[PDB]
Amino acid sequence: KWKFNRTAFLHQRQEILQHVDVIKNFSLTKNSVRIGQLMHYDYSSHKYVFSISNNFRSLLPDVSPIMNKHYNICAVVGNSGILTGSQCGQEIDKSDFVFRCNFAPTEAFQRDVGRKTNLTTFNPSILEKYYNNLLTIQDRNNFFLSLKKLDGAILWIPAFFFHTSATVTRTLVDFFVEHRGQLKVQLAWPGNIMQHVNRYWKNKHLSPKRLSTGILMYTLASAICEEIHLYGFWPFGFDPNTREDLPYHYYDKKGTKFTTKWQESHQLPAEFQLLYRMHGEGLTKLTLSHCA
Amino acid sequence: KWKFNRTAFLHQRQEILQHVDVIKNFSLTKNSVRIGQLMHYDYSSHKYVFSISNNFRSLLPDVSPIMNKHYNICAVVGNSGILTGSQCGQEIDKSDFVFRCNFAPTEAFQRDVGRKTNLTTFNPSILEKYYNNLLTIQDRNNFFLSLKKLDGAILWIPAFFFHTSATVTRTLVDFFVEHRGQLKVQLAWPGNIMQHVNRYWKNKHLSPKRLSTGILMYTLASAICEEIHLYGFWPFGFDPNTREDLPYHYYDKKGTKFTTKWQESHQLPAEFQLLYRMHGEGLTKLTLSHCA
Ligand SMILES: *[C@@H]1O[C@H](CO)[C@@H](O[C@@H]2O[C@H](CO)[C@@H](O[C@@H]3O[C@H](CO)[C@@H](O)[C@H](O)[C@@H]3O)[C@H](O)[C@H]2NC(C)=O)[C@H](O)[C@H]1NC(C)=O
Ligand SMILES: *[C@@H]1O[C@H](CO[C@@H]2O[C@@H](C)[C@@H](O)[C@@H](O)[C@@H]2O)[C@@H](O[C@@H]2O[C@H](CO)[C@@H](O)[C@H](O)[C@H]2NC(C)=O)[C@H](O)[C@H]1NC(C)=O
Ligand SMILES: CC(=O)Nc1cccc([C@@H](OP(=O)(O)OC[C@H]2O[C@@H](n3ccc(N)nc3=O)[C@H](O)[C@@H]2O)P(=O)(O)O)c1
Ligand SMILES: CC(=O)Nc1cccc([C@@H](OP(=O)(O)OC[C@H]2O[C@@H](n3ccc(N)nc3=O)[C@H](O)[C@@H]2O)P(=O)(O)O)c1
Ligand SMILES: *[C@@H]1O[C@H](CO)[C@@H](O[C@@H]2O[C@H](CO)[C@@H](O)[C@H](O)[C@H]2NC(C)=O)[C@H](O)[C@H]1NC(C)=O
Ligand SMILES: *[C@@H]1O[C@H](CO)[C@@H](O[C@@H]2O[C@H](CO)[C@@H](O)[C@H](O)[C@H]2NC(C)=O)[C@H](O)[C@H]1NC(C)=O
Ligand SMILES: *[C@@H]1O[C@H](CO)[C@@H](O[C@@H]2O[C@H](CO)[C@@H](O)[C@H](O)[C@H]2NC(C)=O)[C@H](O)[C@H]1NC(C)=O
Ligand SMILES: *[C@@H]1O[C@H](CO)[C@@H](O[C@@H]2O[C@H](CO)[C@@H](O)[C@H](O)[C@H]2NC(C)=O)[C@H](O)[C@H]1NC(C)=O
Ligand SMILES: *[C@@H]1O[C@H](CO)[C@@H](O)[C@H](O)[C@H]1NC(C)=O
Ligand SMILES: *[C@@H]1O[C@H](CO)[C@@H](O)[C@H](O)[C@H]1NC(C)=O
Repeated sequence: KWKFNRTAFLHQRQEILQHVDVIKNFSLTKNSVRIGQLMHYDYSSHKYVFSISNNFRSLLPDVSPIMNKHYNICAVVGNSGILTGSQCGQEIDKSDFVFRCNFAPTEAFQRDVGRKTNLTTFNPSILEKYYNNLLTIQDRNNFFLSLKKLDGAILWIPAFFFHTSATVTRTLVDFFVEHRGQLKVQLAWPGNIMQHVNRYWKNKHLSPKRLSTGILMYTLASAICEEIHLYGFWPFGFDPNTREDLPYHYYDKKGTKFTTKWQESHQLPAEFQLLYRMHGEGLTKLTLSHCA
Repeated sequence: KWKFNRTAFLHQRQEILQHVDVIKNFSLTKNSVRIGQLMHYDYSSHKYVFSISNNFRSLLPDVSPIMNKHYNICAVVGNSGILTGSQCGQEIDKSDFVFRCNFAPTEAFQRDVGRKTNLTTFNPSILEKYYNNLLTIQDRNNFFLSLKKLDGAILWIPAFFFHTSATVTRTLVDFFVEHRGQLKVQLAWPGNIMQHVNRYWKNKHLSPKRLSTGILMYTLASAICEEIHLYGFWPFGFDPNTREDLPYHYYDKKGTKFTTKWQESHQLPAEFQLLYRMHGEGLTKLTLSHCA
């Protein structure tokens, strides 16, 4: 049914590149920050600051981790409940490169979402919510194991979007410095990039207070992928094909009720409408049904 | 009326020294920890750990700051509301060396508590209560100025008593590293010393889960002071003479003062009884009334 239009996608890549230097915005590098430099937060009041320490700078890459990288078929996997029972795991894992959002689980869900991960995003407040601020030996060990499972994947850590990241970023930084060289995980640390990313999408008549992680991933992916297939983008409470109730997230327990006010800060429906148009124009393949 | 018994005090000093190496226990030093060493907490479950970083080690003194120090008259100033209207400021400031507790304010209270400070203690959670975790420029500036007012005094920071210190300690460390050489404050960082300090006081029929900061100060002071005068030790909500309501702290008097189970922390009444016996034996002078 769906047919890729390579030319139109590459024109979209060029248009994104005119508004966002993706290669650079992908991560701060050692030489782009000074020790003692005060960072601000893209989505918090300007009064919030974070001072760049020696240790933080030592975790930055020397060069963009996506410089001169090229992947043919990319999967960007959002977190919609539409993936549950899709059996898309195998097809996602055939991709050259898979992006995942917010350290999403794969273990109990591989048949549907895959086990391949080449990048996953990581808001530092994950440490507070799921790893008890790395306070105990067992917390530390659980986090270490989760990192080890990523192998050489990129962990894309946006520490300068929300001021609530500030204290937990120091804990994260200390852990990584303490374990330097023990893990193959490639760290990436984007800076204040949402002002640049928002410019491309304002032109496409999309102006939320906040763009979603999913669409941020598409934006990055545009620069390094030749063809992008989207999974788990479907911000609605029902299945499009069956009409049955659907959870918001694929990892939600069965029967969990789609939450209306979960997504009041986002404009996922407007994002989705725009991706859906893009699907129709052959720019990207939006998957909304079970895979083969 | 009160008369110092030098002989009995010297016998107390010698006894304390046989159970606690005060000079060593006063502070961890650079060479007494390794980078990557896991610290445990004296008053928390053993599962809680804190990994010693490069930066933390860099804030440790090379040698115990009290090594070979000897002061004649020391004042140890607890934080009781009994100091309010005592006019003990001048008498406290005549001491050769003054110890204060938990970074207690002196500016608005000098007539009663003095302006002299040679050491003050600092639970790191002070940053969370009074300096908003150093999240803004104004918070950072306030904390800096409070530090600058200490001049070359010792800031005695027990980061390894309560696991709840862990995350704020990283904030504190980052601030001090960031501002290295800008302040004259001498940092001291005691480690796991409460097991040793408790041994002397167990023999004196005092066995709380936790000895108070005030009595810990007495213990330290015994090694470096010829004579110790106590002020602001009075763990009761009432004036000793009138029985009228008294604030728990001299600085936290007027205002909608949240009243909780602050008493359940410490066995302060038993400490106070013991200090009161000691006063009677001429070991130390416990002041419970106006100075002028
Ligand atoms: C994210 O990417 C944006 C661009 O999409 C980065 O901003 C751009 O940074 C470049 C430097 O790499 C600026 O180039 C400069 O052009 C000016 C003319 O205005 C010239 O005077 C300079 O010599 C330099 O060549 C460019 O102005 C700037 N664009 C915008 C819109 O600000 C931004 O730094 C990236 N941020 C991160 C954190 O990677
Ligand atoms: C990069 O991928 C293109 C597209 O591949 C097809 O679509 C993918 C999503 C996936 O389903 C692939 O298995 C498909 O082949 C490749 O172009 C195709 O090459 C094949 C095999 O050599 C050829 O027979 C097809 O007709 C081509 N299809 C299209 C639509 O052009 C391309 O070769 C890939 N390049 C590299 C170096 O990996
Ligand atoms: C309370 C709260 O966390 N809200 C909230 C609301 C919407 C999205 C998100 C985060 O995204 P996640 O739910 O982890 O989902 C990953 C991505 O998947 C997409 N998504 C998710 C669920 C869904 N039913 N349909 C979708 O399209 C969307 O593009 C989203 O960014 P964010 O974006 O980091 O902020 C968080
Ligand atoms: C929830 C909480 O913090 N509780 C709590 C309860 C009692 C004391 C303290 C702390 O002491 P502060 O109140 O800062 O006072 C400093 C010292 O002064 C003494 N003190 C204080 C008030 C008072 N009314 N009588 C006293 O004898 C006591 O020896 C105490 O250790 P800590 O001890 O760091 O733990 C804290
Ligand atoms: C791929 O997409 C491009 C761009 O949207 C298509 O090229 C356009 O074709 C229409 C035909 O109505 C013309 O009006 C435009 O002027 C063309 N624009 C450009 C920039 O070329 C192209 O037809 C699409 N390809 C397929 C195979 O459907
Ligand atoms: C993308 O990530 C996956 C891991 O999820 C990488 O695939 C693994 O590659 C190693 C080393 O060759 C194999 O031994 C594993 O069996 C592969 N795992 C899976 C799940 O397929 C893959 O190489 C990465 N791709 C990149 C960086 O292009
Ligand atoms: C506090 O002082 C005590 C001595 O009063 C030290 O305890 C000694 O520690 C060593 C090894 O670290 C043991 O082999 C000795 O047997 C210990 N003596 C006693 C009486 O237990 C203690 O190390 C000091 N701690 C700190 C952090 O300074
Ligand atoms: C104890 O601390 C006080 C400061 O609180 C020291 O006294 C200051 O000494 C300086 C420099 O000699 C004078 O200019 C100040 O006027 C003094 N201030 C006050 C308030 O007295 C004192 O020297 C310290 N004592 C010891 C023994 O270290
Ligand atoms: C000093 O204290 C000792 C020890 O308890 C005692 O023998 C001596 O009489 C005391 N001196 C006085 C009260 O002057
Ligand atoms: C200790 O202080 C007292 C009280 O002022 C004083 O008389 C005595 O000489 C002092 N001892 C010294 C300085 O050695």
